[PDB]
Amino acid sequence: DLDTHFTQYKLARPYIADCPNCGHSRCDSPIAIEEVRGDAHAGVIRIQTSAMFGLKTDGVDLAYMSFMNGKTQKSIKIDNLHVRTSAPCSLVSHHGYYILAQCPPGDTVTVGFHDGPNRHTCTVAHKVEFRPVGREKYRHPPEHGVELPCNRYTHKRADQGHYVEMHQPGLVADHSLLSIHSAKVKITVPSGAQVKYYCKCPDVREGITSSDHTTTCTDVKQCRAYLIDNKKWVYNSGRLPRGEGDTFKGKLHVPFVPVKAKCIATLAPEPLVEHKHRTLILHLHPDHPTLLTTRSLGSDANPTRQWIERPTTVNFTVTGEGLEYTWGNHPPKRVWAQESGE
Amino acid sequence: DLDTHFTQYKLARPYIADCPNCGHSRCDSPIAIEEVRGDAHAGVIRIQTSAMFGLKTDGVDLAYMSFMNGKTQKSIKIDNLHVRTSAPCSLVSHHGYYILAQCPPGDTVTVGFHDGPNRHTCTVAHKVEFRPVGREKYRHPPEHGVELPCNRYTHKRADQGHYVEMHQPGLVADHSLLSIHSAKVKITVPSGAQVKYYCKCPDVREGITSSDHTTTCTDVKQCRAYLIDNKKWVYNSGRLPRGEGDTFKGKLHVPFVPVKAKCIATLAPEPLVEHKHRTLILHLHPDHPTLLTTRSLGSDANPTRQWIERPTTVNFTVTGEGLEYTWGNHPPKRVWAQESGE
Amino acid sequence: DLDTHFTQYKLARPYIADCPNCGHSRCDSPIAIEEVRGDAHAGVIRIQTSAMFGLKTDGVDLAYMSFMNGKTQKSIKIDNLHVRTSAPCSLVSHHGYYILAQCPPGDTVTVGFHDGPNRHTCTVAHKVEFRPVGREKYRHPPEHGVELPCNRYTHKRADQGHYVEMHQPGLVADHSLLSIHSAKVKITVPSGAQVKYYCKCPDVREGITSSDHTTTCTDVKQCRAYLIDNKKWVYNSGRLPRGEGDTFKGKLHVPFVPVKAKCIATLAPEPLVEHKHRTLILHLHPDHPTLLTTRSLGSDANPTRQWIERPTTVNFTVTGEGLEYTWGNHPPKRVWAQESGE
Amino acid sequence: YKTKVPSPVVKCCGATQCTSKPHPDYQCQVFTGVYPFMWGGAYCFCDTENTQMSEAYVERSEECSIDHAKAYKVHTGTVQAMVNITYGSVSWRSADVYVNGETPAKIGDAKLIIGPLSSAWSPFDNKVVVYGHEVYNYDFPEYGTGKAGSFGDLQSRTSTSNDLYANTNLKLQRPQAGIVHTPFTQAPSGFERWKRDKGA
Repeated sequence: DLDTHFTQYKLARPYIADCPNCGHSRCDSPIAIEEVRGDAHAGVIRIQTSAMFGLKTDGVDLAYMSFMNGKTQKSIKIDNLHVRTSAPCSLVSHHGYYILAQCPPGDTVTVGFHDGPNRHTCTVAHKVEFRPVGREKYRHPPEHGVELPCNRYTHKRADQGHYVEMHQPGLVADHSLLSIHSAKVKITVPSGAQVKYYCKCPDVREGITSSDHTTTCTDVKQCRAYLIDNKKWVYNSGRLPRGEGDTFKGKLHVPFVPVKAKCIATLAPEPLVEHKHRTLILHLHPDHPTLLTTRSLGSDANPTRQWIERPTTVNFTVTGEGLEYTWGNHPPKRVWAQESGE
Repeated sequence: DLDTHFTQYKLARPYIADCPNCGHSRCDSPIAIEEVRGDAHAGVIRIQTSAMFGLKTDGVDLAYMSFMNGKTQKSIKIDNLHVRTSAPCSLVSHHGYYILAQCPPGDTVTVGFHDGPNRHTCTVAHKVEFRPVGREKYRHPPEHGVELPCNRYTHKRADQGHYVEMHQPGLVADHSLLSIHSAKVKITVPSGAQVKYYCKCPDVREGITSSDHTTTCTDVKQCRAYLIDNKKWVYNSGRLPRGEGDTFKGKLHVPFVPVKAKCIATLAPEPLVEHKHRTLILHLHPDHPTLLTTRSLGSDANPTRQWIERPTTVNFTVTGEGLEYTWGNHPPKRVWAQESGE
Repeated sequence: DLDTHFTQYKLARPYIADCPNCGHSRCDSPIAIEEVRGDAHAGVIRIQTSAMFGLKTDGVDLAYMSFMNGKTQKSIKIDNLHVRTSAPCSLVSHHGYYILAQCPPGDTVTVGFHDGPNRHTCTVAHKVEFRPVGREKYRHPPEHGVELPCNRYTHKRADQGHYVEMHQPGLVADHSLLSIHSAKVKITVPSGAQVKYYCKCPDVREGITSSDHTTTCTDVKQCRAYLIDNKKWVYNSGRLPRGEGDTFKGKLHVPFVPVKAKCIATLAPEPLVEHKHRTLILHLHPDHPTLLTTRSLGSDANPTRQWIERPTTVNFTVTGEGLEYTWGNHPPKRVWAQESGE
Repeated sequence: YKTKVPSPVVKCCGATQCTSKPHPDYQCQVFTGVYPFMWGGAYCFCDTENTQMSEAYVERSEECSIDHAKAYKVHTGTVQAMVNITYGSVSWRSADVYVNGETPAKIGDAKLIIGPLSSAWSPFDNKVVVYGHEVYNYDFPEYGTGKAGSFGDLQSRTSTSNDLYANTNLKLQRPQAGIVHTPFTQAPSGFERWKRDKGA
């Protein structure tokens, strides 16, 4: 059932916005990255391109690829997507404007497909990290260890847990329109779309027309090449110009809700328990920085906290009634230290 | 002479195991990475894929590429291998299951080729570093500097210095076998291979057969789709199920022995020697963290050690008989400081 | 006007030198990297390849690609250039031997195109950083913030602000010449070029000739395969052998002059001003390490400096007459703190 | 938070006065002096009368529903227990009980009255923050007040509550060099910190 979210698919178009460091510098990429969310734990980021990949223009195959080239879409194959950061990421799934991808940490986020003639990427700043949930501060999820309640995004699309406003596009520039009528500047239209037109000189002042000419002005560089083409709504990017007329409809879901997955998760190597008189020597040797902590169960709590990444023999003045001990997200231990001094 | 290690080539197959974070999550990649060894110095790691690239199935061209697709190999071209880490690595050479590649440091290791229809990579955790041998703590090998005895792996294959056990595979699952005989679950065979079969119900209990049917059970999901196909041995991966019958033969070499290459290696910029009365002021200015150290040659040694990465004017109370001075792996200097106080 | 620097184009050739870690090790790449300059601020490095890309051999299209293959050029398309560092860089522009590219920081620099049959890259060590100009120590240029006078290289070529000496090449080896005349070692010539020849034995001692034979010696490995081919000058690389004859002419400009561009530049988030009695509490929360500093305007200056990257509530004993306050390259503030103790 | 920016207005020749919409922390600031490059170079033909009205409000993340700290004013209440008694020859009752010293629980056959205990130390403090499973006896500032960057920059009564308090110090800045975008200058949340500069 890839055919349950024609809310977005039929009605939304691949938006195009201003990528900030688009290979060279600020281009206008269709895959302009907004709303980077390195807020989960599972090595995953949910991203929004302004491009709406997924099904085609019409009806088929999530795994195809529709961005904007020109005023027009290009609903073709996804062949060579690349999200990346400090390292190349791993795609997880796309739906709508939105992609989920398993990334490592990275100061930035750097996205891009390959149309085939050109690289045509888009890149952005965003502070990314991946702490796993647990008192172990890994840099990456392992193959083993305990499972425990992480925060993470779904693989799936059949999703309604939230919805973001997606009303119309405003106009857009297209000076490919403003040709010349052999002495006058000549506007045309896409398909009968609504072209909003006048020039610095006095001539036609609104523009809701088929292909007009321009009686007064001559220069292409002093005219209103506009495309009110609101047959398909958009995401309400900050890098969108408002459609000044109205808040049109187009409430549209988000696929990648943050969910309470139990990540395959961390585990720190077991401790070396060593006895002394009402005292735990613990030669200790972790894999990664591990937050150890305890609770001397007297009404005097006297707890301790310390991230341990360097192997360290530590000590704990255990009392008569007991202490507990938390080697990372490994479960909490407990200890009777009554006498040992005879 | 690429034709001197048919020990492995003829007799070993491209093993398939469970990659831990195979793009999405734990897949079963043929290039499942075990035994990462970032233990040398030369920017190099020796890796074992479970896949046996090298010659083809039969006899030709190390630079071809045989992994497992299905129960079957696919002995084709190596076209687009990618080992990588924090950055993309550089291949050095492959032989057998095993590849050598020049990598930078990286928290992880991340491997993958491109079959052509799919990326089909495999990735793993492993703490990697590259200290060069020397009192300079670079991050990378330079173009120049002194040569000195590093540890490093070879380019070559004509290698016997060690050998790892490589006995049979255990069985493997293949539920493509367990079709349906229009009401009964229907097993088949690869080529007359040995299929080990029964279902939760009571029917045929061993399975050493051609294509059988199943009288009793019906569901594919309650039957033993097994492939005892021990015509070619494997690497004894931890991610292998034991061949329960026996420790078959198949002692098989390792190509990439660690050898005593003299790496092109480090060198720290020369010091600025400055005289004082029985005292060396040394304005100093390295490229990278350099372990400086000395030996006041009296029977009172009074040595000093300090990694220097930040440029620092230091001091050394030289005695009457002498001191020596070690600006990184630059050779040790020596100094007469008799009087200068007249 | 790409046709205003035939100083270099007509008269200089794509030089070939010894790359230091050319994929495997020290090759001789035409794109051998000298003079890395990570000395500007704008994420940019100016590089010199020994290869002279730009126009072709003759007259057309900066965006084509002429390196040396053989003794010969190969003036073809630029299709798949890659400068890179810790991450892949962004090209800015090429002119002559020289390329400008927007890079991130990196311990090294790593360059390479793709001829099409081979990767054929070149790599080098060079300490790179990009501080933006400002009291903010970013790692990367943002989209917004104040503009202020950075140092940076141009996009353009119409440039004369400096010129580097570019006189002739010395000879080069080419043992493809030294064939065998069925018993004698046989030298040939490119196009009538000047081949400088003799062998360890006694035979022809200079060599300024067409295709000669060798009466005396026989082995290719004891002869002078040389190419005095000084019809086109070169860059005076350190990895060039001197043309022993003379300092020929060939003074040739540099395109990428460092210029006083105002980079789109940094800005740190505004402070939280909090009043106290002759005291500024300032809860503060930057994006990146920000050098804060002040000047108590008494003739007692009593200034302060501290890079702040961690959010910190700070304090400043303001005096009666005033203090000033510099939240990064955000403009300097000023403050009247007269009484508040009533 | 999530600075879910509504898409700015761009009037091409003349001003567009903004109004203070009732969105939580509805930051909006008119801007002039643009020349917005949008896919065809600029599109508004003026050069200073080109106006750009940026607006941004604060909104609960999608994680707010699920990954969210949670404050409480905590009073004392009433303690419980699944007291087993493998009594006498009865040999079994595993019953849930109370502490208040007149409550029986006739589960099994015996009637049993417990407490009130003398040890009234509620380990919870008066004010508590709660997160998933890690409970913090934290003096959360309050609803309606939390300083931006500090804990509780976003303060929603519940997840459903459309109203909230968003002191995020959200300050829009003008977009650069005649290009369409929305500088939102903002403190990352006091929920972002409180997850890696927290207490135990």
